[PDB]
Amino acid sequence: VQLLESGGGLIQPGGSLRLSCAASGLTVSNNYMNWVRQAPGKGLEWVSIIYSSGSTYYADSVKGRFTISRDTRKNTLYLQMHSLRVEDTAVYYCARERGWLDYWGQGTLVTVSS
Amino acid sequence: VQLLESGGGLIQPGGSLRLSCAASGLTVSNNYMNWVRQAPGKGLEWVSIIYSSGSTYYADSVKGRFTISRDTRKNTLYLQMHSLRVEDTAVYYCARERGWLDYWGQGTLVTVSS
Amino acid sequence: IWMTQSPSSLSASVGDRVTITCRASQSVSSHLNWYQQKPGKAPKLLIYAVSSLQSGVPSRFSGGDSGTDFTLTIASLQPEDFATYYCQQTYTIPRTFGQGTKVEIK
Amino acid sequence: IWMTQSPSSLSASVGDRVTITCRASQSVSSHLNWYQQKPGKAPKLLIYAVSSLQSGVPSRFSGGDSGTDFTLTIASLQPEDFATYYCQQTYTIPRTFGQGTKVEIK
Amino acid sequence: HHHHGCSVDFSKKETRCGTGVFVYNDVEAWRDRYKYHPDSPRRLAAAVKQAWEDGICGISSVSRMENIMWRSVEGELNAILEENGVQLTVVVGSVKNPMWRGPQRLPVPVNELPHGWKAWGKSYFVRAAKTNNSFVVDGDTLKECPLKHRAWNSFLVEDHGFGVFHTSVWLKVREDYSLECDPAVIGTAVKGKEAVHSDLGYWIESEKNDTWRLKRAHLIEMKTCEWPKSHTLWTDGIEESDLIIPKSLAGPLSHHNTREGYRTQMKGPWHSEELEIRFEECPGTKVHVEETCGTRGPSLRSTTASGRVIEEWCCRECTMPPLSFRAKDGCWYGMEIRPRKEPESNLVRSMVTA
Amino acid sequence: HHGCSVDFSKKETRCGTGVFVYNDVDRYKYHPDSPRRLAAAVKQAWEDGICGISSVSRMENIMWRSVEGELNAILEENGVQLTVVVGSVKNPMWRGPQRLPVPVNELPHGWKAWGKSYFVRAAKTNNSFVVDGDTLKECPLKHRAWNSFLVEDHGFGVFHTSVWLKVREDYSLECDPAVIGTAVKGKEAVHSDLGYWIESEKNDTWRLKRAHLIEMKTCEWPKSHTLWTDGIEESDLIIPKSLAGPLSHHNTREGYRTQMKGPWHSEELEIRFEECPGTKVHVEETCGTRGPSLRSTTASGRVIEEWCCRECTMPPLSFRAKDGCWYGMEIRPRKEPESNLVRSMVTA
Amino acid sequence: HHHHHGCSVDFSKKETRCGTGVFVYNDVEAWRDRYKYHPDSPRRLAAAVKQAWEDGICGISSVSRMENIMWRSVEGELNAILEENGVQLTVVVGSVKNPMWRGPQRLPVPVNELPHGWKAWGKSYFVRAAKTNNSFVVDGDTLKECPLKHRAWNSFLVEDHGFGVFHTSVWLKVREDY
Amino acid sequence: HHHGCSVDFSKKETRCGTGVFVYNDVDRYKYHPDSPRRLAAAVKQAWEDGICGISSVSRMENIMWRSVEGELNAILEENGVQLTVVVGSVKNPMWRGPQRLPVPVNELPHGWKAWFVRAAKTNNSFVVDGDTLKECPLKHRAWNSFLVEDHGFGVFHTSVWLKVREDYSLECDPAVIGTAVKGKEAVHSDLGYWIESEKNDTWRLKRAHLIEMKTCEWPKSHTLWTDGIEESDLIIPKSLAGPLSHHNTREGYRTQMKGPWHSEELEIRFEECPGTKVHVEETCGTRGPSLRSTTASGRVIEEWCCRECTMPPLSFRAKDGCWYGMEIRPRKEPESNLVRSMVTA
Repeated sequence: VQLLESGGGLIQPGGSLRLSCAASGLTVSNNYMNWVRQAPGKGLEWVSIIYSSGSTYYADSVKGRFTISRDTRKNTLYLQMHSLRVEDTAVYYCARERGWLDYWGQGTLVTVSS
Repeated sequence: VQLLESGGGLIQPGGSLRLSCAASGLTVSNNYMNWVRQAPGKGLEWVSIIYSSGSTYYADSVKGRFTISRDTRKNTLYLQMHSLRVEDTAVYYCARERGWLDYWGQGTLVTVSS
Repeated sequence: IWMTQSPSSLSASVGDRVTITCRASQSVSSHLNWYQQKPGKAPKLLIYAVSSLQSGVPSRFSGGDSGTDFTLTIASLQPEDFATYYCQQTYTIPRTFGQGTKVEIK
Repeated sequence: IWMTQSPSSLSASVGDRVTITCRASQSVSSHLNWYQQKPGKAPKLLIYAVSSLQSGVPSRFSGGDSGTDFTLTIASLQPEDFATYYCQQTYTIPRTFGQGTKVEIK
Repeated sequence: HHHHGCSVDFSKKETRCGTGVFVYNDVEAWRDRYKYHPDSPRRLAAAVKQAWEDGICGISSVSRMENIMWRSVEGELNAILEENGVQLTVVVGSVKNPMWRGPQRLPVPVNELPHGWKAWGKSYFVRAAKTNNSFVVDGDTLKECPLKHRAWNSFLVEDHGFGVFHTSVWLKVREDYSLECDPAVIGTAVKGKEAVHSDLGYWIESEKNDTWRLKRAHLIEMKTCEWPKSHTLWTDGIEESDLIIPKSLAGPLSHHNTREGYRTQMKGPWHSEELEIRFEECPGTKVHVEETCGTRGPSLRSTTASGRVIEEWCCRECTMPPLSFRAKDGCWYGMEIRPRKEPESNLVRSMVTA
Repeated sequence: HHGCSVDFSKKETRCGTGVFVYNDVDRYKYHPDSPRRLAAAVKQAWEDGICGISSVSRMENIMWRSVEGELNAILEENGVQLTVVVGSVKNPMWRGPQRLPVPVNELPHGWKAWGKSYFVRAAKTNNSFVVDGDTLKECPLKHRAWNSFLVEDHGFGVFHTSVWLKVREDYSLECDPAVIGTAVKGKEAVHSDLGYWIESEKNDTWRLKRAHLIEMKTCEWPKSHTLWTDGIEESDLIIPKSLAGPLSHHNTREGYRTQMKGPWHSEELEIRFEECPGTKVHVEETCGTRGPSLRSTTASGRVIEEWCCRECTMPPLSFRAKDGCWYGMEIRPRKEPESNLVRSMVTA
Repeated sequence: HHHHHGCSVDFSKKETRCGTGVFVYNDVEAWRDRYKYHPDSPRRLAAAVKQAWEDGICGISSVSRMENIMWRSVEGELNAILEENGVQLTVVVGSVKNPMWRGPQRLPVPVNELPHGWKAWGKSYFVRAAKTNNSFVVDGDTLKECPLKHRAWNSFLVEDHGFGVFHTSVWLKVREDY
Repeated sequence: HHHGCSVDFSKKETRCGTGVFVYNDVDRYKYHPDSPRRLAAAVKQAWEDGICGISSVSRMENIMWRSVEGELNAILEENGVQLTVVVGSVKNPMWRGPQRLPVPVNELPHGWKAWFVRAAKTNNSFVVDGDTLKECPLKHRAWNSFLVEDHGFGVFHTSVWLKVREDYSLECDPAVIGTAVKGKEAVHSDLGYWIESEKNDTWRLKRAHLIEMKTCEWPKSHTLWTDGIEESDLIIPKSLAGPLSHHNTREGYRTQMKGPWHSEELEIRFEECPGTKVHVEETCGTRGPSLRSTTASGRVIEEWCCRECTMPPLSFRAKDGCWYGMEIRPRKEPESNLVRSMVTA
């Protein structure tokens, strides 16, 4: 398989960004999918998850601002981002979960500054 | 028909604080109750509402951090605040809604400074 | 529902007729309310349901409607009628206020 | 469920045995995984289900421990085995990682 | 262990029984057979008199059931009002859709009028005479009584009896303000891959494909109360802009009220008396999924006012089968689907919005 | 679809069409789709280190007991030296991290006949593939499969009497929604499946009324089958989320928090809000702290007569096992010390 | 085999007993004016009433209350379909007085029906027809302009008594024999 | 009255309401005597007066006797009376006896009024229905001596008591009879009979299901259309508790006095026996004993004929074969090798 992230770049504080993860080799509607971030020089942090039934959960840091989603036809993940803060600068990965994260993406970079 | 509030004060940024609004003359479990805040030198702004059935709604700026609740035994209304920021400095009021806010509290002051 | 108030500021003499306007970005059925706030006090309901007046308030306040345009009128300005006035819609969620309008003496 | 991983950093030479220790503040049934990340690259799954080894990972890696504590063990410290290692639990929402342990060449 | 029931199959002649919760489809029986018992003749008269003294001139009806209740009650209410020397008359018209929401509420009088009957079916003997003051129930009277002076959602159902020959409905006047639909007549159930949200006028069905989605709906009214969150399945992580039936139109705020590729139908044909939502093409029509179609807007009927059908339709991002409405007037389309070749000004559209 | 019902409290009957949810807490027939596919899946799992199975519910355990003899017949006929051993069910059914695989090909020999007329038993083999039991040392939890079957029958239909299962292709965490039915009507609601029957009522606010559990699952109740899933904290649910309790406001009660340390070791509980026979509970703010659930009788059979709670609400929360009548975590004895009573040794 | 199955409920002991057999219900004191009545056919009923008029049968004496209610529910559509066929005849339905005296005549069965109009009851969204001088009067306080000796009686035969989910229905037919 | 709901699978309809319901009651009910000591006294008095035994009326009475035999023997032994009650099986038809049990003035003094030691055999035996026609001939046996308690249309009692009658009676006990007609279908029924009738052109017999053949008289108060009917036209004979009504008739047939009444459980229906054909000719034999369709060797006769009967033909569905009516005889095969019934009504 292969997963590829997209949509990263530079955004000013309070701006909106929308990441994507294009899936090849597996369909996203029958998988549990995660978003994981890592601030530069720090450790891994969990962001959100979507079940194969459509249930979603979020971390306490991003709750009320981030929104995980997916599209059946295009077979891709999404992560809508709103009211971005300075402490949201990190690298974002998409991953597949079957009890463990065995398929990671390459990662995309998001920077929030002026 | 008196709504008296408490719990305001100075708090360190990123900290937590809890407000209360004790009601005399009306039962809070039979009414629609609001929380409205006013920043120093700015206009009025809506924060949260709880229906008489228990449904709750929040504003986008506070969604994920604030939580409204009530207690029938004590006949009082609460607003639990988490991860407070500096833009959350205002005077908070508890008001009763029946299509219009006919009863207001006196208000309490919350200051978030480092 | 974005609520836009006009004029932002207004100044009038005692005994004059004062009218301010509130505008809603879409339809509110008739859930529009008018409040006044003295500096350093909690707000107070003046008019509800567009025109319905409350009890204990002077009868020189009146409200009207015309195509998602709403107005608040004071018949004879009085020295106690100098405060900031807000409009509010109670139709959808979130409950949205106006930006305010305070009346000064000339 | 917070995960505390000690030691924070580790230095040892080729051929030695080094053990990384992870702890969970609560009970996880057996849902613990070990990952390895190199600078500039995405993490890679090494060990899952406490001891179960992932395909393609050499046999120098083995995990598992008794009680409320978990350990990851290296057999022969090959010189291409210097990176950061994390532990994760997949038993409860929210998912939690460990702060990481860096293994550097001595 | 009070609710015992059995279910039957007419193709295999067998029966299964047990205990549980039973939810009945009562939508298709928008029937006048019911007999209604509002608060009390004297109590209702005192409440209406106090409302008139308060400056409230009329009532907006929440649903058809309240309209039929007012029709059944008006004559006896007028008679008992006259017997107490109160110059007021109640006039009841018909309902128009959508049933818009009023900002006022009826009061609860401390004391009732001490002259008259004690039961609603007891006796209405002598007809009343017309009076100058008219307390008008909903109808084409928006000029003599605007919506801002017009009450809405003032009654609370107490019991829904089921007798041998008739079924009776018991009402009271609400003590407190409310925005939600009355929960005493709402029934929601899910079992396996199928679910239902329903009340006296709504019957909404869902199915489990790759994703849970709206399957079909049957509406005999378009009310504007709020569906209670306690009687709704999966009420989190859902945006109000995704609901097929808008939240303003008493659509449940649920993942079961969605469909992939469609958004909220704020501009559907909500002026009908009765419609059903189906996902298929209209008779003698056909739709394409091509990017070069037009922007979504008001819903369009598939037949011109002259009676000519259109055979060309397009959508940008919709998913087959298409969203189509079914009134007695024809077969409308969803906001997403637009004519492919013909101009859209030749077709009739929806002038209402939610 | 068509049916009739009676209401004994209101004394009324009626008929019509609609949606009916029944109390199923055997009438149905649970067996897998193909014995040969199951045998191939078991063999492939064995070859890849997976050694045991932990059941999600009692239905799966009964199905395994029904199928084990034929499964061993297929395994022995094909030249595979593997034995399937099925034991008893110990609550709560803990969750395993492994999953059964889907075989690309089935076994070359055998029969797909649901029942085996040939009662030829195979010889016991030194290799054992144990199903749930007191065998945590032959096959620990970290090598056990869990929630590997998909109930491939669904719907509102009620006349089938035959339920089929197959090994699923995708990983999953939730309780299977094929057997779940929830319904609300007026002032009464229920969340139910083959083993749970949880009732809520409309007082001044919605709250838990009574529950009746005959197992302790650890899957997750699906959110698509739950009423009022928003604005609720996980620390307020009476039945914990870790024990397949629905995440809803119908799973709450004022003055109580989650009962993480209740008597979940038992085989059948009955949560209800009233005192145990011959006991009273008072409300004094000086009472103890939350802790393990205690019975109302000591190990000798002596019934304690004095309990306190700090901020609970009458009537008190109590559990009704077959061998006692416990209390909630917030209710402690007024006089008797707690070091001699019997408390629950399990936590959620 | 057996198609009539049922159960009995005891509201004072919460006991229920089920089985198969024959069930007889008390249908007295039922709101029977809100049933659905389907006489023979609008065209055939119109033809029969007409042919009775040219045979000297002025009106009708009702056997029971159900027939009176059926006539009340039918008269408007029957008048409309008579008017559409160009027949100068109106049906007037009055009150009913006890006892219900026997009439010596019978309604006929026409060979063919009137070749104009609809084919079902309670439909067609008709409009009220104009009154005419010829009155075919169903029972009422009208036993003077044509007496009991020219009135029909016991002319209808029930074919079905169906209990639908929402409304019960009764299907009638004109008797072939006395 | 009685509240209940019902379903009609033919019309595909359901309904509820109050009314009157008659069930197919052909265990849920417990049949016991009123008092054991009084029954023991009655048996003792009957034995004193030269009544050696009992012939049962129905299977209910045999079941009740089998249920109370041990306690009755124990009560008899506790009074020093040398008499034992022996209960046997019943064979159909259940013939009628001329005697009756006597109501005792006062019951035996010793015993228990409730409802436990095994008794020992005695010289004298009071035989209940069985194969003892030589020890106790039919002329010395009582018959129809019990009165069943009545509950009417009620269905929730779980218990019935029986007590010795004080007055003579010939009819079947009406406490267990229920007949009903609704539209075009009727039924006459009791604990052992379920007789159905229909309306095609006139009312006629449709089918019957008998699990016994008793010899009481069906009471006229529980019968529909009892007037203007000849006893020679009833399909089920009057001597076999057949209702005396027009619902018990079929055109072209007369009373089946010589049917297969020896069977254990019969079923009358109007349809040809499997692999058989019946024809109407003017050159057939007269009425006679009922003949089974298969021979003693199992061969099936395939040609049968009747003089002036009507199709479908009358057939009795017993367990050992499919007998034909008295009006239907083999067309070609002589009747010497055919199985014929040895019983008459």
